[PDB]
Parts: sequence; C-alpha cells; structure tokens
Amino acid sequence: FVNQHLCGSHLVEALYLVCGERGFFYTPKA
Amino acid sequence: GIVEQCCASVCSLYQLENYCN
Repeated sequence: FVNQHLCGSHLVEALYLVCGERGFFYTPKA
Repeated sequence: GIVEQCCASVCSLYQLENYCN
C-alpha cells in the first residue's frame, strides 16, 4: 500500500484517506 | 481488526474498505 509493511496508525490515516467523513465501524463489539 | 495484516504482509486497500460504513 505504502512501500513497506511497517506497523502503525498510518493505516488508520489511510482509512481517513478512503472512508474519511463517517469515522470507522470495526468488527467484534458489544 | 485486519490492520495487523499490514504489520506482517503486503498491505492492500480492500483491508480498509471491508472495515468501514
């Protein structure tokens, strides 16, 4: 995606660069 | 979460979309 498989909030910065406006839903929950 | 896949493999955009609304 980015050039290297580096772990961090950069893939949440990527979720703002894609979905942006709504925040994010995510999986297991109450 | 599927964002630990980006810490251990070739991170891809379908992993982002498939987690939003």
